[PDB]
Amino acid sequence: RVIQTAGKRKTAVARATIREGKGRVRINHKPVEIIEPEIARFTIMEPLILAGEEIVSRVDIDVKVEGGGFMGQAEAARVAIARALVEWTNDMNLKEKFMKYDRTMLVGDSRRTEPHKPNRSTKGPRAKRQKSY
Amino acid sequence: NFRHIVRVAGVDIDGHKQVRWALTGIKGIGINFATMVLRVAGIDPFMKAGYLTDEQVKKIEEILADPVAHGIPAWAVNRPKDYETGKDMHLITAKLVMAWREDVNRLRRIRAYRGIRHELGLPVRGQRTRSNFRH
Amino acid sequence: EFRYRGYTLDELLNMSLEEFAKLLPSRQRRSLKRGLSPEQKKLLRKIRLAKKGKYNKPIRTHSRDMIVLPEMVGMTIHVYNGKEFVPVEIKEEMIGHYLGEFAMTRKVVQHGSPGV
Amino acid sequence: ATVYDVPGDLLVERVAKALKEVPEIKPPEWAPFVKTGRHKERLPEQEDWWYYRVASVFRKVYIDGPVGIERLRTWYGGRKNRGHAPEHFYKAGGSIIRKALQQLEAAGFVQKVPGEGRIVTPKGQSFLDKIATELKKELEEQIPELKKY
Amino acid sequence: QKARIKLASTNIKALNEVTDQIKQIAERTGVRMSGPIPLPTKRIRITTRKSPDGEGSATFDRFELRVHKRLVDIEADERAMRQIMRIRVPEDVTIEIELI
Amino acid sequence: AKPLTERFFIPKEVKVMGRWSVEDVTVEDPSLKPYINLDARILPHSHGRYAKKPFGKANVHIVERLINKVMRSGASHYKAGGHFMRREHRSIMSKKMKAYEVVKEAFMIIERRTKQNPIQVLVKAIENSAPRDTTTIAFGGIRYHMSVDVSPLRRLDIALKNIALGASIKCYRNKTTYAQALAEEIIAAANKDPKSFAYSKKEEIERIAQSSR
Amino acid sequence: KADYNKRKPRKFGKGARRCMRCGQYGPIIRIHGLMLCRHCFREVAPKLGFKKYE
RNA sequence: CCCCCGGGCUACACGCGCGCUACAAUGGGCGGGACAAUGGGAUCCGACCCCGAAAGGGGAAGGGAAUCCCCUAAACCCGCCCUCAGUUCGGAUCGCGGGCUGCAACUCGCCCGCGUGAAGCUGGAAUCCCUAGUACCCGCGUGUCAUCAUCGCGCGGCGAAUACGU
Ligand SMILES: [Zn+2]
Repeated sequence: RVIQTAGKRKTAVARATIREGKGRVRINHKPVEIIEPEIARFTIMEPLILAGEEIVSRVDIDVKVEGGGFMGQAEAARVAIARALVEWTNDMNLKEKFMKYDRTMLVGDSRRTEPHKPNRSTKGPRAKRQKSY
Repeated sequence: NFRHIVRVAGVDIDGHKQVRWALTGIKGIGINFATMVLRVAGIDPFMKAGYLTDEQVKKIEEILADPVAHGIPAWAVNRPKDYETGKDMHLITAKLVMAWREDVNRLRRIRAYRGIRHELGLPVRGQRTRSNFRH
Repeated sequence: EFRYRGYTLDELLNMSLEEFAKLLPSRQRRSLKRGLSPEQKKLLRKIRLAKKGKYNKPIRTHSRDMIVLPEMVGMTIHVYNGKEFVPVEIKEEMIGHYLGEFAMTRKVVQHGSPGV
Repeated sequence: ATVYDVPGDLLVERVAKALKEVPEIKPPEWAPFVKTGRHKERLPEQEDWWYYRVASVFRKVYIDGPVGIERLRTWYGGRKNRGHAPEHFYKAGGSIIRKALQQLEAAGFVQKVPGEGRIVTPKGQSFLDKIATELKKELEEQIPELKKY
Repeated sequence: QKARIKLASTNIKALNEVTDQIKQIAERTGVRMSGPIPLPTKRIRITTRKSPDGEGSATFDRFELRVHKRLVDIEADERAMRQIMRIRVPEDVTIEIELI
Repeated sequence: AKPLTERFFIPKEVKVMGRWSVEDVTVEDPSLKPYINLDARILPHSHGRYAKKPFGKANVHIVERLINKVMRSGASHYKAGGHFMRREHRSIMSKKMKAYEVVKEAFMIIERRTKQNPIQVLVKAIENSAPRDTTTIAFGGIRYHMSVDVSPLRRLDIALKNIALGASIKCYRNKTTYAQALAEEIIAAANKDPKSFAYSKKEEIERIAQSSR
Repeated sequence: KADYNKRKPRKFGKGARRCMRCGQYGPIIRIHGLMLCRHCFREVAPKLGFKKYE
C-alpha cells in the first residue's frame, strides 16, 4: 500500500509519499544523506533518527518540495515525514515521543510575513527614516 | 633556485610574489593583460617568481614590444586606433605618460570644453559640482 | 605635418563619406550614417558656395550638433551660444568634433564672499 | 548509478578529467583572452577551465533538458561589483555556451529538438552514468549509508 | 464538439445568476457541462498621493478594482446554443464563447 | 580541506551535533541549575518560538543561546576593548550557519586541548563568569547609588554576552580566527585566568558594587 | 501666419500626453490606457469602480 | 496672450539634511553546486536558431494571458590562491576605443573592453530607529519611461537580543 502526506512552511510546500521498502529517502530525486548544508540535513533527518532502524529500514519515502528557501523546504519535509511515519505506523508511542521532543513536527508553523508600510516600505513595516531636526 | 627580486624592463619587480602579480607593478599592465602575456609566452603565472630565465624575460619583452603580432587581440590593448597611425598599440609608462600629455595638450590647443576643464582643474565628463568635489 | 590615422588632408578630401566615417569614433559614425538634416544641408550648401566665389558674407548658424568634416577646414563659422555668435576658425585637429565644443554657454565662475 | 545519486562537484570534476580524450572538444582561439561575463572582474585562473565549463553544460542539459542558451546564461551569471553604486545581477555571455554545445553535438552527446532546446543522446547518458557509478563505488568506501541506494 | 464559455465580472451576483441559469438549462435538457470553474481573481491596484501640494507628511491612497472569472464547457448541442444564447446578459458581465 | 567523513556526517544517537553528550555534564550552582537547559538534542535551533513568553528562555539549549550571541556584529553605540566594532556588511547577521560552524570548531579545539567535554567546560566558564551589582534608588526626593543583587537569568545573559564579546575582541583586525578566540576565552574563564574579558568584568563589577553597599 | 499657431504632433515626451479633464501635462497616471492626472483620478475613481479594500 | 529656433534650471572657494560604497579574514578572487514571491506584457513580452570577446545585432514560434514571455535571484555551500599589508582591501578621477535610444547626445544621456589607481586603519561633543517572522543582512518587481533608478510604493529569502516595567 501507499500513503501520501503534505507539509507547509512559509511559502514552501512539500508532498511526501511512503510505501514498503529498504530505508531509502529522497528529496527532489537525491538522497538525504548527501544533503547540504549540515544544518538542513540534521533538520530533515531528526525524525528518522528518533523513529529508529526497526521502523525506517522497512519503508521508502519520496518528497517533492517546492517554494520558499532551503531551510523552509527542509522544515516542510521534516513535518511531512513525521506525519507520514505516524500515520503509517498508527503508533502512539511515536506520537508522544515527537510531541515531547518538538510539537511543531506534527503541528505546523503559522507565521507569515507582515505587509510593508510607507516611510521606507522597502525595508519593512516598522522601520523608518531618521530625523535630526 | 628562485631570484628574490627580478629586474624586468625599467622596473625591479618583487620575486616573492607570483609573476602575474609582480608584473602588476609596471605602469601600463594590469592583472588581466599580464595573464594574457604569460599565457602567450608559455609561462605559469601561478608560480613563485624568481626562476624567470633570461630567455623568458626576453620573450616577455618581445611581446610587450608588439603584442598584436604575437596574438593579443586588438580589443585588449591600451591604445587602439592611434590618432596618428592607426596601428593598435600598447604602451608601458613612458610614452604612456607622454601620450596622456599629448592628448590633453591637443585638446587645449584647439580651445575645447574638455581642454578648458583640464586647465581649470574641474571635472571633465558631466558631473554636478555643487555638493561634492571639495578640493 | 598633420596625419589623421595615417592619411593626410589631400587624401581625406578625395575620400568618400563611407570611407571617412570608418576613421571617426562610433558616435560620429552613427550620426553621419543616420544622416544629415535640412538645416545641416543648407549650411553645407552655404559652405560649398563660399569656398568658391558666390558667397561673400559671414556664415552664421544655430547648428551645434554638426560635425566638422575635412571640407570645412580653412573656413570661419559663427556659432550661436544662446546670446551671441562666436567666431570659430576651424583647424585640422578639429576633425571629428561638434561645433558646440568650441563655443561655450556659461562663464567662468569667480566666487565672491558668502553672505547671510 | 545515476547522476542523482552523487554530488555535482565530484561529478563535474571527474567528467572534465574524462573529457580530455574526446578530440572534438578543444578550446577555441580566444579562450585564454576573455572573461566569462560582464559581471566578472578577473578572468579565470585555471588553465583547463574550458573542460569544466563544458562538463557543467553537459550535466545541465542532462538534468534540465530540453533547455536553450538564455536559461544557461541566467544560471552562469551572477552578482556584480558596480563601484559606489549598489549591486545588481547580470547574465553571462553566450558564445562560450554556444561553442560548448556545438562541440558536444559534433561529438554526438546532445541533439537539438526542432523548436525547443537541446537534449542528450543515449551515449551521453551512458557516459555520465558510468562515471557516476565509478564515483559512487569510490564514495561508498567513506559513506556506508550510500550502499542501499 | 464542446463549446467553451468565459465569464468576467466585477460583481458575483450576475455570475451566480448566469451560472445557475446554465446549470438549469443543461440539467432540464440532456446535455453535459463541466464546471463552473473559478479562475484566479485579477486585481488592479493604483496607489497615489493624497496631497495636491508637496507640503506635509506624505500619505497614500490605495485603490483596487477586482475582476472575477469563471469558465464552463457545455458540449455544444443544438438546443443548447438556441436556449443559451437567449439569456439575460446584464451590463456588468462580459461573456465570450468559442468552439473546440 | 574537510575530509568526507566530516563533510557528510550522519548521526545515529541523540547528541548535540551528533558528537557530544550531556549525561556526563553536571552543574553545581543551585541558582543556575534550573535555567541551564541540558536537554538531549541534535540540532540547537528553535526558530524564534520562545521569545514572546516571558520566561521562555529557560527552554532553549545553552548551545543555541551561545550561537545566537555569536551571531552578532560587535559593539555599536558602545566601546568594547577600547573601540567601536562596526562591520555592517561583512557581519554574520541573520546567518546562523556560520555561527553554528564557528561554535563547532571551537568545541573541537576545546576537546583537543583539554581531553574533556566542551559542554562541561562551558558550564564551568559560565559559573565563573556570572556576576552576583549597583543601581540608583530614590528613598524619597534624594537618590543614592545602591548595591543590589542579581537574578540567575540576567546572570546567564551577562556571561554569554561577555564570552561572545571577548571572542569578537580577540579576533578584531588580527590574524586569529573567531573559533580559536572563542575557545581561548572559554578555557581561560573556566580555569579562572585574568586573561579573560568575562572573568575580568565579573571581578570589576563585584569590586565596584562592594564599594557602594 | 496661420501655421505658427498649432503645436507639432509629438510622439514621446512629457508634451505628448495631457489630461482630458484638467489639461495638465506632467503627472499623468499611465496605467491601463487611462489618461488622467492624479488629482482627477483621485476625485473620480469610485465612479469608475475602485474602492478601499485595504 | 499663442507658436517655433537656440541656451538655462546640470553653474561651485563653502555650511547642512537624507543616503550609496568602504575603511577588510564575522574577508577579496577564480571555478563548480543550490534555492523564491509579488507584479506586468501589441507595433508590447519575446522563448528557439544563428552572428559577436562584451555591450549588442539578424530572423522568429507562441501569447490579448492559471496556456507564451519577462524568470535557473542574491546572500548560502564546496575546492584552490591570498595571511593582517594602504595589501590580490578600496574604488573615486582621467585617456584610447566599441555600441543603444532618439529629429537632435558638445553644453547635457546610458552600457562594454584595455589601462590609471585619490581619500579612507572603527570615527569626540552629540544624536536616530527598533518588542517577533519584528529588527539587522540579501536581492527582485512595479511607478516615472523613446532612452536613463544610489528614489517612492511593494515582494519574498535568512532570521535574533532584551522587558513583560516606570
Ligand atoms: Zn486633471
